[PDB]
Amino acid sequence: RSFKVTACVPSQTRIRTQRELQNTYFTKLVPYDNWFREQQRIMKMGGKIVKVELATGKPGTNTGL
Amino acid sequence: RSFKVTACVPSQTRIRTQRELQNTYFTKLVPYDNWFREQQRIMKMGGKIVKVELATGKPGTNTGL
Amino acid sequence: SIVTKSIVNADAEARYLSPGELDRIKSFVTSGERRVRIAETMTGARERIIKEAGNQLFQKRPDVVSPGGNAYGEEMTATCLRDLDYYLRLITYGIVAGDVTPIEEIGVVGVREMYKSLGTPIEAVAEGVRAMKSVATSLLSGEDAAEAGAYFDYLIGAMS
Amino acid sequence: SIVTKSIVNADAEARYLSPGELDRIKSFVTSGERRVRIAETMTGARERIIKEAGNQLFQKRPDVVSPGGNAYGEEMTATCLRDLDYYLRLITYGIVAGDVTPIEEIGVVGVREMYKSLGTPIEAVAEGVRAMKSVATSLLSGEDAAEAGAYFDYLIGAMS
Amino acid sequence: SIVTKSIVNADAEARYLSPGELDRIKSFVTSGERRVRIAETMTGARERIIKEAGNQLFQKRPDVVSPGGNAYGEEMTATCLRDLDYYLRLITYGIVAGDVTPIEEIGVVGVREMYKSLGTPIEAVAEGVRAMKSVATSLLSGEDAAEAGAYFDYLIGAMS
Amino acid sequence: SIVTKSIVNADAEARYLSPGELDRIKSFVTSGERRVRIAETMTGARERIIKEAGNQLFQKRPDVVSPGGNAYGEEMTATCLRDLDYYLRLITYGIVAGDVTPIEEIGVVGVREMYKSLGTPIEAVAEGVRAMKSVATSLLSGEDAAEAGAYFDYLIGAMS
Amino acid sequence: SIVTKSIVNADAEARYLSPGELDRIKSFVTSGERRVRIAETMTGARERIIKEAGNQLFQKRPDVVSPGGNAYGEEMTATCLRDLDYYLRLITYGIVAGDVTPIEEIGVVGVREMYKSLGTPIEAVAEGVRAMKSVATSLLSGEDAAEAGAYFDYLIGAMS
Amino acid sequence: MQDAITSVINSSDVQGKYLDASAIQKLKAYFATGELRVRAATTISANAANIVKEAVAKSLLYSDITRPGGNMYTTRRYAACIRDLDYYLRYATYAMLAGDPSILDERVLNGLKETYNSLGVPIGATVQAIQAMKEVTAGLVGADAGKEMGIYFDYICSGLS
Amino acid sequence: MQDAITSVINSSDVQGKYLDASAIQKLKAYFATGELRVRAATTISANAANIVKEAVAKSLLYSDITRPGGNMYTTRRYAACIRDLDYYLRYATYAMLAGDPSILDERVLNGLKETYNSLGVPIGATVQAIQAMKEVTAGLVGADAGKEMGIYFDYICSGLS
Amino acid sequence: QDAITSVINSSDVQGKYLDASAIQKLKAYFATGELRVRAATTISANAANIVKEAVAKSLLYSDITRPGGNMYTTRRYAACIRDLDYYLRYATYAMLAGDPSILDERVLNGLKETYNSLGVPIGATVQAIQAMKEVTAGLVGADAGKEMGIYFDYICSGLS
Amino acid sequence: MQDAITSVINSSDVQGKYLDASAIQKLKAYFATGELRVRAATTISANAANIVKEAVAKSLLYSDITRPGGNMYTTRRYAACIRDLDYYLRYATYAMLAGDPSILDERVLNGLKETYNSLGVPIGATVQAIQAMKEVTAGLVGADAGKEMGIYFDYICSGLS
Ligand SMILES: *[C@H](C)[C@H]1/C(=C/c2[nH]c(/C=C3N=C(/C=C4\NC(=O)C(CC)=C4C)C(C)=C\3CCC(=O)O)c(CCC(=O)O)c2C)NC(=O)[C@@H]1C
Ligand SMILES: CCC1=C(C)/C(=C/C2=NC(=C\c3[nH]c(/C=C4\NC(=O)[C@H](C)[C@H]4CC)c(C)c3CCC(=O)O)/C(CCC(=O)O)=C2C)NC1=O
Ligand SMILES: CCC1=C(C)/C(=C/C2=NC(=C\c3[nH]c(/C=C4\NC(=O)[C@H](C)[C@H]4CC)c(C)c3CCC(=O)O)/C(CCC(=O)O)=C2C)NC1=O
Ligand SMILES: CCC1=C(C)/C(=C/C2=NC(=C\c3[nH]c(/C=C4\NC(=O)[C@H](C)[C@H]4CC)c(C)c3CCC(=O)O)/C(CCC(=O)O)=C2C)NC1=O
Ligand SMILES: CCC1=C(C)/C(=C/C2=NC(=C\c3[nH]c(/C=C4\NC(=O)[C@H](C)[C@H]4CC)c(C)c3CCC(=O)O)/C(CCC(=O)O)=C2C)NC1=O
Ligand SMILES: CCC1=C(C)/C(=C/C2=NC(=C\c3[nH]c(/C=C4\NC(=O)[C@H](C)[C@H]4CC)c(C)c3CCC(=O)O)/C(CCC(=O)O)=C2C)NC1=O
Ligand SMILES: CCC1=C(C)/C(=C/C2=NC(=C\c3[nH]c(/C=C4\NC(=O)[C@H](C)[C@H]4CC)c(C)c3CCC(=O)O)/C(CCC(=O)O)=C2C)NC1=O
Ligand SMILES: CCC1=C(C)/C(=C/C2=NC(=C\c3[nH]c(/C=C4\NC(=O)[C@H](C)[C@H]4CC)c(C)c3CCC(=O)O)/C(CCC(=O)O)=C2C)NC1=O
Ligand SMILES: CCC1=C(C)/C(=C/C2=NC(=C\c3[nH]c(/C=C4\NC(=O)[C@H](C)[C@H]4CC)c(C)c3CCC(=O)O)/C(CCC(=O)O)=C2C)NC1=O
Repeated sequence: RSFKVTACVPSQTRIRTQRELQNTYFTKLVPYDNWFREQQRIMKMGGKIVKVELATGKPGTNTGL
Repeated sequence: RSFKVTACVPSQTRIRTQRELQNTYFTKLVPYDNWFREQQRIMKMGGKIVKVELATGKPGTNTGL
Repeated sequence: SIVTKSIVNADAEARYLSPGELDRIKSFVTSGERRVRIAETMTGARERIIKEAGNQLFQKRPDVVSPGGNAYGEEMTATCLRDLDYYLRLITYGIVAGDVTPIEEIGVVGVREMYKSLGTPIEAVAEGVRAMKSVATSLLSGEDAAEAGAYFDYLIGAMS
Repeated sequence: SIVTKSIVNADAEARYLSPGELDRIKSFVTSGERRVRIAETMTGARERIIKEAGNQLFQKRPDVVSPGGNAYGEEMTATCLRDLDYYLRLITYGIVAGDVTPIEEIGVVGVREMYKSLGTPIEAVAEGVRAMKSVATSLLSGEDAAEAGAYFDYLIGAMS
Repeated sequence: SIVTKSIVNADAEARYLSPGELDRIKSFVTSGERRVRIAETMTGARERIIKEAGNQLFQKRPDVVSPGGNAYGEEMTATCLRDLDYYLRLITYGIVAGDVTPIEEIGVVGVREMYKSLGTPIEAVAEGVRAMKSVATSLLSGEDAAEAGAYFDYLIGAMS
Repeated sequence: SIVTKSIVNADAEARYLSPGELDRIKSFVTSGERRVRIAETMTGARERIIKEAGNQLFQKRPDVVSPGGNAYGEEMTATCLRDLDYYLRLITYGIVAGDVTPIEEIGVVGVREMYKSLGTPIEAVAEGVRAMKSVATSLLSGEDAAEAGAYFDYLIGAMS
Repeated sequence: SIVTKSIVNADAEARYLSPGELDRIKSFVTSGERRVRIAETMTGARERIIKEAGNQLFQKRPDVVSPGGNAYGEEMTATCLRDLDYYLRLITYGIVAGDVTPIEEIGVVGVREMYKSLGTPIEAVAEGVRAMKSVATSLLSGEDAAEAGAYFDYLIGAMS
Repeated sequence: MQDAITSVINSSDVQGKYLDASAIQKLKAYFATGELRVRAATTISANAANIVKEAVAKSLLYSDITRPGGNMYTTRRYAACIRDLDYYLRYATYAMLAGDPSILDERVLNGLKETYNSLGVPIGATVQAIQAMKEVTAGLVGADAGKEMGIYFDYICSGLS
Repeated sequence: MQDAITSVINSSDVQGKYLDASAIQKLKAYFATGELRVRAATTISANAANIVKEAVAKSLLYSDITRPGGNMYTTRRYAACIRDLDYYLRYATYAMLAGDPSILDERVLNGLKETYNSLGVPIGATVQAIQAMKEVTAGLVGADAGKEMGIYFDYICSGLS
Repeated sequence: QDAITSVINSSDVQGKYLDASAIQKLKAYFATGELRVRAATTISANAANIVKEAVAKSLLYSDITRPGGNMYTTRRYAACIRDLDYYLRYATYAMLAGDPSILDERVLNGLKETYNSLGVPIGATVQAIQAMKEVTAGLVGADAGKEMGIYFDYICSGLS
Repeated sequence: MQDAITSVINSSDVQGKYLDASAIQKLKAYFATGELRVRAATTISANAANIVKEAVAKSLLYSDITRPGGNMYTTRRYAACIRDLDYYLRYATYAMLAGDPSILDERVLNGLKETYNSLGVPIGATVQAIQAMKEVTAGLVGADAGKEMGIYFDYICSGLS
């Protein structure tokens, strides 16, 4: 099972000559067990997430992963 | 089957010199049919519903009044 | 604005809005541009209007700057012209809102006992805004000082 | 099960699965008719196993039987007796599944942080299922006990 | 020591020590002899502390001395008080240091695994440190016992 | 702030607060009244330090108001002393926050490009805050020259 | 175009166009009439340049025209006319652009999986290209044999 | 009971200064949305009956809530359940003309969370009553006209969850 | 992701209680069909390039989609278009060995509704390309195994368009 | 946003300096700041004994949370009570800061829309929170439970 | 990415008929005005550090936002409102030198509209800043190159609307 996250985050410490639109806005597929850590990493830079509906589906199941 | 609520309403209409203190922090028993009108009367009075207690409710029981 | 008064005259009857009230509120918002140009001349010359309309209070009523009067004292006149500034703030909220309801949510109700407790005469500050009426319409043109003069004469109904 | 344990292994290397896996899946289905025989032996024993082994862990460990333990009380001795009903009914899914992928995710993954929050000794339930293992080999005919007893041995070696 | 972790926090950002941290060094040092006589009461009454803490260890959890557990028998209960001796030596270091990093480097960063690989439940250990909390703060005046209580409670929070 | 420097470091290691860090907050709270009143006499002397600072700037660095400088003409120097007012706007909560980091947000992380993009020399505004340094701490007490002058070293060293 | 990847090679470094690169984009436009006429000759003589060169493929590799082959018969070497015409087309698009990105957009990176799904060895096709290079330069001038053949050597290296 | 003209007056009156010149441009942004919301609100108030009937037909009339055993089996609960839905969109048409969700704050968020778990109606099915509502309005009134309706629609359920 | 084996195991724990004899007959119905569906996996693992070669050569190798214009003109848009075909054929072996159509929902059919729409990719070629691909496998694995894989293969058609 | 720093930040959005309409707000933090570290030392010590008693009666024995429903299998119980540390940890990180804006976005970014996609019962996690609110307030005192009254309720009011 | 050289390559290549007299005329439509377009770029390359300060000096040097109390007041985000003007300038001269809005679709305007909402940033001021940049970029490049650059900046602010 996996999620479809999208989120926006800036960087604070520097001004960058490269474009970084894919770095300031995401639409990523992240699995279930990385998401306990991947969500917390955007909190340290303070970026907001918006739409976090799961794409793999089948919620509330017990077995079958 | 009835309700029990407590609420707080101020009156910024007229300066009232007498005691209005059961008028502002009444707790009350209300019956079931009156309350949707009574909350509506509180809402355009500018009140604040702080707690709706339960104990005379027996909720979910769709029959037996 | 009237959009507040349109809803509470529709929510009290628990209905949607009438088409006559719907044309009423969409005619306010086109006039909502026009009141912004009124308030810019008020907020542009807000330093002008008070500092001699308060003098016309002193020409007409010299009791309050005589000793025995409440506003006598240069620290008291400085708060007095601060006090006359405060109603001109309320007027500039009420031009752009278009009704009396921001003045009827901030500064209208306690004025018989706001100044009883401070001991200032209530008719004196009634004549301060009447001087502040005639100064501020003189900074406007003819047709547009009538809409801003509608809420000048609202406040003297409160004080007198 | 042994399908889905192997199917996710074939997908991770992105290929059609091995003929080494084809002798695995063929022997599972052709021995499945005696595999369902092991599950129905646990149907009529589902009160017989748990009545002896919960008292057997109480005599292997009389730490728990005194006031101050963790099963102590008629809702508290019924806590571990019911959780031993769960772990029996857990792995009887995994007899007929033939591998550990039903038991491990809904039984084994979050345990150590749970039992320290629940205050239960992890060493108690580790030797408690060891008491459950020994009577399971007796009522079955040796070899079919030996293929189903390893899932007990998976459950012992994965708590601590 | 606070001079350890105020260096490595300044070394993490490649910076000098800020003067908001230099007064944390200086006020630690001139009040440092206050921390000596606090710790002298611990080593001055360490036999007093270890006697009337282990009795209520077997009163709030009285089943560790019961058979089927770890601390049953004279030698096996003696490893508990051998391990109770190993705790308050570090809190004697923890008072003097100003930071809890001697307790971090010695006695917490493997306790979560090394006790369930030894057979002692942490929820019984966490009672045993807080049983000392009622007696070690009681053996000192409550001004100096407030900050003395502010070190071993971190270990209970690092057990619980 | 000093609380921010602790609870993002303890947030990173997924831990609670060490009591060595907690007494940095406790010593911050007691030293708040000594810290806030430095900013109260900085806010009273707001229109004092900036006046001679340009007189310390323009008598040593006269190239900006010479023809051939960016701060040429009386409109530009009136904004230039206004921009030095912005740095004093920044400083008077640096002795409220306790350390640098609100200056680090709003003062120093774009200053090497923007003053370069606005045609001004970066050393001259770096001179204007270190010429402000001597006429700010001498305008206050003798002990707190190290306290209020501490955050002036960040403003010197980041631009220069 | 020689513009659009000099754009890409200047985009990744986050830089404008260098004047050393700007002569290369200047000299391409003034020599753009020299390459469109040599691309007219490949547009005009496209039928002769494939028909005899296809027999140079089958003279040097007659494995393809053998039965049981990939491209066997009057209808499947017809498909070699329906495939090699695109490579004769795309070299003209490589000439008028100035570089190899019309080659790189159409017929390079998927040909390892194209011809595997077709079942044709790529180096059998590629020696038809290298024999076509030997007969394309029979039409070109002694100056233009290098530069129009410079886009050929990218295609021979892409297949091999 | 506030409006976006009154909101920018009162939020400036916490500071107590005059009209902020950037904040004047918010009223011009309110003027730009003004003449389209009045054409939006007449579309809702005409079709208010069937748009309750359309929003319950998408996800509520054939599910386990009105399949019997739940609270929507009896009709006097169910006619009140429609009646608790008619006051949602009737208070939502006020929200466009107000230009702030404070009209929802003083009235529909006053005690509605504490009364719904008092009776124990399903909160997520009530969310399912209004996420089905939040598309059927925007399909009927216009795409830009449905854009400022959803910002008051999620203000209900986030205030309800 | 679950099979037909842990389908009944997952329904056993939603109902909580141990699986009964009707649930036993649902599990052992796989075991009567297990030894034949692995016989399909023997011959489909061999010639997996052969099935995706001639299915192109049926109606997708001389076509308008292969001639200028189209979506298989260049070799790179070819290089995904054949790359999708064996990915359907590999996961059809993944579906037909497990009894469940739920494996390829989240691994194949997750984004295929809109990624074929946003890229300007004809599904109507690929729906035409798979019904000829479905018929040639049942000739190659035998009609006893080719039928049961087809309802997992026509499950792909319900999620595609 | 670390409530010293937020009223610093509100001053810069106001633009003007630190006025004595906000200087006493700093003194409001410094008044309760001496108890604030002292209230932190209790809850860091009593960290995970709370979540045993928290869920314990709140919903731990609720059958509907053992049979079949979100929080009932082994892996989803210990994943859920993992966050009950992080709900409790950020409750301290709120009250050390004295501020709800370090809490409105770390724990509370998209968790209304995460937990609907997980199928979490919303009000049951509210019902876990509402009287695990009191059990940490019982040890720290109701005078210290008032600042835990606002910040612990800020999550579930933001979650609903 | 699609250059105007490669676009008129592509328009014959989706048809697959060869480059005609009309198709070579589009290259001669590019090569006849090619010389001024290269010489326009060296003026905009040397002046790009210089020209970026007069765009805000004509628009946003003293305004209602850049004071204390609005956006572009941190000096960190004042770097961003110069660097985005550096971003819009450096990508327009790529789009000038290639002659397309397609590079502008791929690089600068692939997600730029959505991110400006949740950052809470004024869009309409940045519309005026590029629109102020037209009259300063046309004073130095000449009149003839000033109008061909104007349609490329106008694709940005229409794309940012
Ligand atoms: C004066 C000692 C130096 C100097 C100043 C100068 N500044 C400007 C114009 C601006 N300066 C800034 C810089 C800041 N503004 C801030 O708010 C802060 C703190 C966050 C800084 C660091 C900005 C943004 C402007 C633009 C106008 C504005 O204030 O918003 C000028 C005018 C230049 C012009 O072209 O108009 C001058 C002269 N220049 C010097 O030579 C001194 C070293
Ligand atoms: C004007 C602002 C305002 C509103 C709207 C309001 C509503 C409100 N809805 C109520 C009940 C109810 N609400 C529902 C709700 C629903 N049924 C469903 O199909 C869905 C799950 C959900 C859709 C909204 C049901 C079934 C009842 C009756 C339950 C009961 O009798 O307790 C009640 C309890 C008394 C009653 O039954 O009327 C009130 C007071 N109060 C207010 O002050
Ligand atoms: C906009 C709504 C609003 C009103 C009306 C308002 C009135 C107001 N008038 C005040 C004082 C005052 N007002 C006056 C007034 C006068 N002195 C004279 O000589 C004249 C007769 C008269 C008018 C010039 C005086 C003298 C005081 C100070 C009280 C005293 O020292 O007696 C004060 C106390 C000072 C302060 O803390 O601000 C308030 C709050 N504040 C508001 O927010
Ligand atoms: C299969 C995964 C799984 C687990 C772990 C589980 C645990 C579980 N343990 C419970 C009680 C309990 N279970 C125990 C367990 C023990 N105490 C002892 O004396 C023994 C040493 C030990 C177990 C062998 C205790 C102490 C409680 C009461 C909670 C407490 O007060 O600590 C309850 C509450 C009663 C109810 O069901 O309504 C649940 C749900 N449920 C599950 O589905
Ligand atoms: C300072 C760093 C440090 C740690 C962490 C440490 C732990 C520690 N505890 C031990 C034993 C022990 N630990 C306990 C624990 C307890 N007694 C009880 O009754 C309570 C439940 C609990 C603590 C309050 C017991 C009963 C033993 C003896 C176990 C045995 O002999 O099998 C042992 C093995 C025997 C020995 O001490 O040599 C170690 C190494 N030793 C150290 O030097
Ligand atoms: C330039 C990019 C490009 C490639 C690679 C391409 C290949 C291509 N080759 C095809 C057929 C074919 N192409 C070949 C080609 C060859 N086999 C031989 O004998 C020769 C060595 C070789 C070429 C001279 C053959 C034999 C077929 C028919 C295969 C069959 O019928 O099974 C088809 C289907 C027919 C059609 O064009 O509609 C395509 C799309 N098309 C393209 O646009
Ligand atoms: C198994 C997991 C998986 C799936 C589901 C998947 C789908 C997938 N198919 C794609 C493209 C494609 N899919 C086709 C499809 C077809 N050709 C046609 O003409 C028909 C309509 C149809 C089949 C005969 C084409 C032509 C492209 C290329 C589109 C392009 O790159 O412009 C792409 C875009 C990137 C790429 O070029 O590969 C994805 C992600 N990829 C994966 O790795
Ligand atoms: C720092 C701010 C913050 C927090 C706290 C946070 C929590 C959080 N709660 C989670 C799951 C969960 N949350 C709950 C909820 C509950 N369990 C109960 O016992 C209660 C009744 C109820 C509330 C505590 C459950 C049951 C799960 C696991 C469900 C699942 O696997 O999806 C997950 C996903 C773990 C997974 O994928 O399985 C995260 C990241 N995220 C954040 O960003
Ligand atoms: C190459 C194409 C491209 C652009 C342009 C781009 C811009 C971009 N602008 C940003 C922020 C920003 N953008 C602006 C924009 C403006 N200032 C205003 O007031 C106006 C509304 C507008 C005129 C320029 C501001 C103020 C910020 C800082 C916002 C913040 O960080 O809170 C950020 C996040 C932080 C950063 O990296 O600076 C990016 C990535 N990214 C890209 O990939």
